[PDB]
Amino acid sequence: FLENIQIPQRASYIRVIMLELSRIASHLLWLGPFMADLGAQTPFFYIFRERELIYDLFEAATGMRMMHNYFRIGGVA
Amino acid sequence: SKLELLKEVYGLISILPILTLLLGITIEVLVIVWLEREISASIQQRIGPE
Repeated sequence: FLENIQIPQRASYIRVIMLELSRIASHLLWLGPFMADLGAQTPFFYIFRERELIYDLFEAATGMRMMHNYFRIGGVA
Repeated sequence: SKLELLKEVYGLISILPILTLLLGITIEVLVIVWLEREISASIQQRIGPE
């Protein structure tokens, strides 16, 4: 974004999908543990069962489990 | 004669039923911990202590 290697708007929308899924990746990994801190004793494993699908997504997208190396320089991986 | 005590040496008490209660309560402790570790962590989870 600094040296202006023009990122297409389609790849930009792909990155938007990424970012708005990471919003979920944060919402779960807070609320679940937040439920396990506030007093909600049972739903701990519940939110992990919900999150299981994001694991398959991050795996099949670019990387092993955290989707590592989904951002190259001239676009994405 | 009856110098100190004829029938009162040690033969008036039996410790069988007390030990049966001990065995029963220990077995029931096993049952209840099995109940816990197999129902609490298995409502929406995997099986307990397999």
